[PDB]
Amino acid sequence: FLENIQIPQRASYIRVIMLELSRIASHLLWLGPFMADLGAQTPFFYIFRERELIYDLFEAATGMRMMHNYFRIGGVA
Amino acid sequence: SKLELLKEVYGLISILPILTLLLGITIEVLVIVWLEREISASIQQRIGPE
Repeated sequence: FLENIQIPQRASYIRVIMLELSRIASHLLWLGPFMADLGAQTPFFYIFRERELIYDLFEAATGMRMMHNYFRIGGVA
Repeated sequence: SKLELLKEVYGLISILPILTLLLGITIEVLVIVWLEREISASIQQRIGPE
């Protein structure tokens, strides 16, 4: 974004999908543990069962489990 | 004669039923911990202590 290697708007929308899924990746990994801190004793494993699908997504997208190396320089991986 | 005590040496008490209660309560402790570790962590989870 600094040296202006023009990122297409389609790849930009792909990155938007990424970012708005990471919003979920944060919402779960807070609320679940937040439920396990506030007093909600049972739903701990519940939110992990919900999150299981994001694991398959991050795996099949670019990387092993955290989707590592989904951002190259001239676009994405 | 009856110098100190004829029938009162040690033969008036039996410790069988007390030990049966001990065995029963220990077995029931096993049952209840099995109940816990197999129902609490298995409502929406995997099986307990397999």
